[PDB]
Amino acid sequence: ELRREMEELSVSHDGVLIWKLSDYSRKLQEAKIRSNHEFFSPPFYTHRYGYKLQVSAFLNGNGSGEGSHLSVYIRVLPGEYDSLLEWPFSYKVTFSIMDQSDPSLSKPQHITETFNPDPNWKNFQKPSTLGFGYPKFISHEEIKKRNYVRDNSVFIKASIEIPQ
Amino acid sequence: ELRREMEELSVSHDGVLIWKLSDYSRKLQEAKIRSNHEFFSPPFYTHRYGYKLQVSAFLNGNGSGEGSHLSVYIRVLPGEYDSLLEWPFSYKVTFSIMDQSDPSLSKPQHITETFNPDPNWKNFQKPSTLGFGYPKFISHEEIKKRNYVRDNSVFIKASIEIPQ
Amino acid sequence: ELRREMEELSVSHDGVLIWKLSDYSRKLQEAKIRSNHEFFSPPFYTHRYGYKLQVSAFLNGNGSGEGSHLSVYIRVLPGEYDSLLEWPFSYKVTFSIMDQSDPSLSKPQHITETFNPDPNWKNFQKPSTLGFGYPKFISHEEIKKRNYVRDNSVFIKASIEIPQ
Repeated sequence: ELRREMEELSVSHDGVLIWKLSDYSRKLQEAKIRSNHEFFSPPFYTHRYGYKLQVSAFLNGNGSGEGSHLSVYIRVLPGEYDSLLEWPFSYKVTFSIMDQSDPSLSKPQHITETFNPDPNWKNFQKPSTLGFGYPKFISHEEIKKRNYVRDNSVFIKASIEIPQ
Repeated sequence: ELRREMEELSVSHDGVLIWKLSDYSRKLQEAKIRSNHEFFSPPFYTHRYGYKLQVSAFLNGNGSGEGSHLSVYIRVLPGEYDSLLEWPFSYKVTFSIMDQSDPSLSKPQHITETFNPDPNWKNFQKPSTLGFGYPKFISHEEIKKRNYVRDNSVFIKASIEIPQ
Repeated sequence: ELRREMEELSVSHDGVLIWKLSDYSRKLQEAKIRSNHEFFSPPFYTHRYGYKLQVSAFLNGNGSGEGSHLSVYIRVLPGEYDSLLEWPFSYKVTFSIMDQSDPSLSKPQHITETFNPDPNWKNFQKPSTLGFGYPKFISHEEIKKRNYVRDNSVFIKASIEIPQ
């Protein structure tokens, strides 16, 4: 299956995944209709034979962010190499929404959060489903400022700290 | 035909290929019927524009391992960049069958062999195929111990030492 | 689109792209009929979420190389991450045509040029399309010497200097 081996060559470079959401305005409008409308990133591996992770977003917010914020979560997926890895998952995760301006002409102001995975979080235990994240990661009023939206797309970056 | 350029994106990370054989028990029973039943790994490159190598296994053994051992071999394949490389192939190769237990929760005991390629080995000369390996790499009695089989799959790792 | 996501997994290793042109003699003969016959490399990214570049060649030459030289150019393509990058593009580019002989049995003599991108070059500005290069990169008389052609193929290498 060429789709299935498509997914196995999805690996983060130095632990970094950048998820591009294009056609933001059309996707936001759909999210504002659907009460729990969640977009999912392509699966990515932390390192080559490591953990399979996936990022998701609620363009019109989840929980306390509903109607006011973009909510961002990450979750562990069942991976082909899980029985070789340490459990529970515990690498520190950092979320960013990118300020899309030229780093030479200004200093971009990315919005960033970082957490250390909770050892009791069910999803961070060895897969055999609720992801961890930020319901109020960035508000609709803030994402309209600077260049968090540009050419009608947004960039979510997830970066995992690998001890190497 | 996207499969062939799927193959050109198969590269080892730092010289390392991990080959997952799933559904071990059904594959073993087929191997116990067919006298020389050989499974082949996906091709992988040593480094980015390097040598194309391939691992193979006889789940019910080859030669002196027939009926008692898993036999593991590696071979050089014709690669798209061969005329740029040094010949014969000579990087040291290390085979492992992985003990699939949690490295924090225990200390996995992987079984490992390593060889230095023989310069007279016909397959290690420049291609336009007998692979080199171990007929008695691990016995049927040993693979049933610890976690060399887990969730009905086994992991063969091939590691190539790149001088860089 | 599996062809479109084929392209997003095309990245240079340490900034390096090697473009193999096989069936050189048939392609050259076509080039000698078509006055401005240009072959294009697969797109490649400088680094993981970096600039999308593309190499091209005129097997029977372009401009002052027409009829006598292989001409080589590079150009910036619209990339999925452009608004995250510095503009104009400015990493130094190095072109090579590889002498395809064994580096242990001989010392290969690759032909090499290198330039620093001109800040006023229209193609090196942020895309919303003329590439920069060498019309007389290597002459038909020189490419017939040593092993610049071997097994009826040639290797063009482009290497980008990434500051990291």
